[PDB]
Amino acid sequence: AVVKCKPTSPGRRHVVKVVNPELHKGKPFAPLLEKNSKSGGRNNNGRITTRHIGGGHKQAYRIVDFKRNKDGIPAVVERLEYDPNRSANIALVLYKDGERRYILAPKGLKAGDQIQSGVDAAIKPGNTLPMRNIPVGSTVHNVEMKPGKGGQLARSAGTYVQIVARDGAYVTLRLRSGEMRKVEADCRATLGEVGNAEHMLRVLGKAGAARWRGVRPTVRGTAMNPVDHPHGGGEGRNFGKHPVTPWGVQTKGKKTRSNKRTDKFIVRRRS
Amino acid sequence: MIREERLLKVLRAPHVSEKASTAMEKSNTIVLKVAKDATKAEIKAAVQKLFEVEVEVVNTLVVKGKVKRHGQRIGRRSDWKKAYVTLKEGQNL
Amino acid sequence: MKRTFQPSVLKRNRSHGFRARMATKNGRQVLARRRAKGRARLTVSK
RNA sequence: AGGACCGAACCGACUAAUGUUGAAAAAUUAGCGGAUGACUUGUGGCUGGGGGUGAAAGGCCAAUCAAACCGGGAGAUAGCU
RNA sequence: GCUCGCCGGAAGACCAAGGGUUCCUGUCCAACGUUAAUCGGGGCAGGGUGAGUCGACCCCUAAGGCGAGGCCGAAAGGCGUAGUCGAUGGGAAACAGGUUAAUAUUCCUGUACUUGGUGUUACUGCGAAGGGGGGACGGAGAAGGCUAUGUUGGCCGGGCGACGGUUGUCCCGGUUUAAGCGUGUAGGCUGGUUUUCCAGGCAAAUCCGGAAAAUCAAGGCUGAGGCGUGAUGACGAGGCACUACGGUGCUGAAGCAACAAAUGCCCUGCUUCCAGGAAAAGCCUCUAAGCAUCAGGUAACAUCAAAUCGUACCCCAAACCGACACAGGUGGUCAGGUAGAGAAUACCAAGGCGCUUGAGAGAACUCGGGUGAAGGAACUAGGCAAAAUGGUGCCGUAACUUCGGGAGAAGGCACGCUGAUAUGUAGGUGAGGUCCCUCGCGGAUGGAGCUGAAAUCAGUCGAAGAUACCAGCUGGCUGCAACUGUUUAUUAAAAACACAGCACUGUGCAAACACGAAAGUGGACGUAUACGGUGUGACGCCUGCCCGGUGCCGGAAGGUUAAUU
Ligand SMILES: [Mg+2]
Ligand SMILES: [Mg+2]
Ligand SMILES: [Mg+2]
Ligand SMILES: [Mg+2]
Ligand SMILES: [Mg+2]
Ligand SMILES: [Mg+2]
Ligand SMILES: [Mg+2]
Ligand SMILES: [Mg+2]
Ligand SMILES: [Mg+2]
Ligand SMILES: [Mg+2]
Ligand SMILES: [Mg+2]
Ligand SMILES: [Mg+2]
Ligand SMILES: [Mg+2]
Ligand SMILES: [Mg+2]
Ligand SMILES: [Mg+2]
Ligand SMILES: [Mg+2]
Ligand SMILES: [Mg+2]
Ligand SMILES: [Mg+2]
Ligand SMILES: [Mg+2]
Ligand SMILES: [Mg+2]
Ligand SMILES: [Mg+2]
Ligand SMILES: [Mg+2]
Ligand SMILES: [Mg+2]
Ligand SMILES: [Mg+2]
Ligand SMILES: [Mg+2]
Ligand SMILES: [Mg+2]
Ligand SMILES: [Mg+2]
Ligand SMILES: [Mg+2]
Ligand SMILES: [Mg+2]
Ligand SMILES: [Mg+2]
Ligand SMILES: [Mg+2]
Ligand SMILES: [Mg+2]
Ligand SMILES: [Mg+2]
Ligand SMILES: [Mg+2]
Ligand SMILES: [Mg+2]
Ligand SMILES: [Mg+2]
Ligand SMILES: [Mg+2]
Ligand SMILES: [Mg+2]
Ligand SMILES: [Mg+2]
Ligand SMILES: [Mg+2]
Ligand SMILES: [Mg+2]
Ligand SMILES: [Mg+2]
Ligand SMILES: [Mg+2]
Ligand SMILES: [Mg+2]
Ligand SMILES: [Mg+2]
Ligand SMILES: [Mg+2]
Ligand SMILES: [Mg+2]
Ligand SMILES: [Mg+2]
Ligand SMILES: [Mg+2]
Ligand SMILES: [Mg+2]
Ligand SMILES: [Mg+2]
Ligand SMILES: [Mg+2]
Ligand SMILES: [Mg+2]
Repeated sequence: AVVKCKPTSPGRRHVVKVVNPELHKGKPFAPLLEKNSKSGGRNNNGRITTRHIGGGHKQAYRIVDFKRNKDGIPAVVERLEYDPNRSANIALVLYKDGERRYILAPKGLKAGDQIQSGVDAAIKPGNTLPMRNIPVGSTVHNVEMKPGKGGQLARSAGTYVQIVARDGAYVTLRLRSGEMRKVEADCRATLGEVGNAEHMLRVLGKAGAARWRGVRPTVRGTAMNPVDHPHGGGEGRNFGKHPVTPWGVQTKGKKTRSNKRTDKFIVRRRS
Repeated sequence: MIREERLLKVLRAPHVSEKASTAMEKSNTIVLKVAKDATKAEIKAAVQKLFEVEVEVVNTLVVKGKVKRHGQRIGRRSDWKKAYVTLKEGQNL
Repeated sequence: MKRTFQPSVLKRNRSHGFRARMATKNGRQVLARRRAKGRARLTVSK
């Protein structure tokens, strides 16, 4: 649910939090955890290559099964869990042979639900089928781009794609951005939407809450000296120039895609 | 075991001081200067063989040499090893 | 006031010690220059 | 509960006086701000000079910074003293 | 040596880092020491650091480093796989007393413990570079049970007071004891056992995971503290003997209880929240290949081993970083009494110091303070500085407001001591006794003893009872910035930066973008409810017109137009 905090301090006045009572309260399932230490946005040269990254809470990586290739064996949802690594929630499922896995939690999924994958799976949320077995017009998530590679599109909270058309070896998809794309009809998809659609209603409320997520402050280009940014300089507040990135590339409207390999699969750009 | 040549080389001198005399007269302990590289076992065996006494235990420490001034020229004495050899309470070296 | 030299034997050895000089070509040229000049203390180790 | 409140340790540095060949190449005394946090601190590590890093002051990068330090080109050039 | 003064959450005692002989003894006083020096962290000589259990070394890993082959690069080299290093983290084991001029958990006495080797005996399915379990983990909060520790009483030894009193409800001192071993308590977690089966755990598995029956309903694990032993021991006030007057030798009483109580322990617990909280080995278990009356494994006994290196001393400091015997800086641990909320503050204990120039005098003036007639901001750029306010309990409190605030608004009243209520109350703690039971560190009852606020009434002293130290000045109007934060180390702390929020825009994943001749890496083990850039800057009401100029986006008929030919 979406809960507004009471203004007992100036840092709580504008906080809006989303609380799910049915998320698990205990510890995560240990065999499916790994460490991931932080980078600070630094690469193997040690230089900052992405600005504004650093700090935040310690996190443990949960191994999520994006491939869903355990065909023919039904599974049962045991519990929903909080995942610090992504915006969606994950579900712990238990197969009849006794193996446990994490999957992205689709909307409406709850403990005790039946899921399975394969060509013969029923058309109901949480089931994974090759997209040539999924009716046209269906809403799916966790979509593969190359068969067997694992889901890559529509993975964050609340998103989905719609199967618009099917023409032989390809299906046409409408992506959240509005782009129309073709993928092989053998790529897998999971029925339904990614849950946790309220994620975008949260309001952080204070600076520290952004620092808790590993985001460091952004300094505006106009606030610097000309040696530091193309926008820098001036006696008082002066701009007088076309907006650019810190490396001098126009930043309001100029297009940057240049990939002639994959141009064939874009039916229509997002507009 | 340890050859006789090694044993003939490990022991250097007996250490003479007030603390050494007190050690002998109160707790039946010999204080010796030994080779820097002599281990406890070598010292034990050497005292058993050359002095013909049965020993109980050996305790060792390394003494660091003092930095001295020999007329405006700086020098340093060498480190050496000191062993406290506890005889077996009836030996009377 | 905190001053600039804050001693640490481990950091001293890892930064300027003999094995650090010997691990790169430029460090070995440092050693070669110091030997050519005739330095008594070749690095910080001694 | 809380980037909540008062307040020591701890971290700062707003005012005044002193000091200014100082006790000190930035402090002392009396007050002063934060004090469960975007906090503070030890140990180790990484980022190298037109480069780093910067909640941005051209700040900081060993008492050095609108381009560190050391050596070399090098006895640069000096219609100037 | 006797007095005086100072610190006592340090100016005491330890550890780590750093230093390296500064430690102790004898001797010397030239130079060093801001003066003298018989003294010294100074000179010279000698002495001094003792470990199976403490640390390192060692086994194991983090960030990161190096990196066989490899990929890439004019060369030099860059990155990285298998590996191998790397603690600030995980991994076996010792305590009390005594002793030196100087070391001691290391030496001595007493009492313990750990790991491994070898041998004997008895029984026996052992085996990993593989599987599973475990190790193994956040913030805050709340108690309950305890201990360290303290206070009082009892007991023991001593005393009877330089000046009125002091055989008593009097004074002084002591009243200590460890690890280990046994017990398994307050309390925390978890149903247990047997059988059968299985697409899982790269193969196998009797292990783990899953499924189905039967049966029992109590088993298991963890666990401070107490108690017993350790200990008929040690220590012990003091006394008696040597003293060569520094200290040595001998002997040795009591050694209990109640109450209070941690920030320490149970507790890696419990409750709760979101920002969702290392790794690997040691350890336990399962098998594979293999071995197969061997090897190997388990247990008991005996025996052997546990090497090497550090160990002195300083360590909020005269020994470390500041050129100095320098008002500076320096991580962790310990933490007594009275008052106090307290680790603030005041006075003290243990312990340690009087800061390495003194002696006089008692001018101006400077510095740091005390008091001040009448006036009370007239000072000044400006109430700068100073003065003032200051505690607890209760009463009471405006506009405005985002309904939380404003607010400790403002303002006011009480406050010491003594007696009674009540020879010490409400409360807390809790012995004996009594009664039960699955008998124990049990349950119920029981209230001796100990401890003990707050209030009311009456009295009483002073000018004054929050008496010292300590400890908000308050109110009104207005600019700016929402707010907590950040910043010019060393003349600027702000209205500057950031910020939550808003908008635009790029980006379909081998993403855009960034570092990189490249290989790669970050973005991200993320996937448009995501990520980057740019501007604005909570919230409320809002955000009007202009596309001519410059930029960007789209178009591609025409004109112009490169290499090429
Ligand atoms: Mg950003
Ligand atoms: Mg922003
Ligand atoms: Mg500026
Ligand atoms: Mg520019
Ligand atoms: Mg202007
Ligand atoms: Mg203009
Ligand atoms: Mg011994
Ligand atoms: Mg030793
Ligand atoms: Mg606060
Ligand atoms: Mg600062
Ligand atoms: Mg200032
Ligand atoms: Mg101050
Ligand atoms: Mg405040
Ligand atoms: Mg405060
Ligand atoms: Mg400027
Ligand atoms: Mg500087
Ligand atoms: Mg230049
Ligand atoms: Mg030239
Ligand atoms: Mg010249
Ligand atoms: Mg000396
Ligand atoms: Mg001395
Ligand atoms: Mg003289
Ligand atoms: Mg002198
Ligand atoms: Mg001396
Ligand atoms: Mg590594
Ligand atoms: Mg490499
Ligand atoms: Mg190679
Ligand atoms: Mg290793
Ligand atoms: Mg360590
Ligand atoms: Mg000592
Ligand atoms: Mg007690
Ligand atoms: Mg010592
Ligand atoms: Mg001095
Ligand atoms: Mg000093
Ligand atoms: Mg500090
Ligand atoms: Mg104090
Ligand atoms: Mg005077
Ligand atoms: Mg004056
Ligand atoms: Mg006054
Ligand atoms: Mg007077
Ligand atoms: Mg007056
Ligand atoms: Mg008056
Ligand atoms: Mg007046
Ligand atoms: Mg005036
Ligand atoms: Mg005037
Ligand atoms: Mg003032
Ligand atoms: Mg005042
Ligand atoms: Mg005005
Ligand atoms: Mg502000
Ligand atoms: Mg400044
Ligand atoms: Mg990539
Ligand atoms: Mg602005
Ligand atoms: Mg407008």
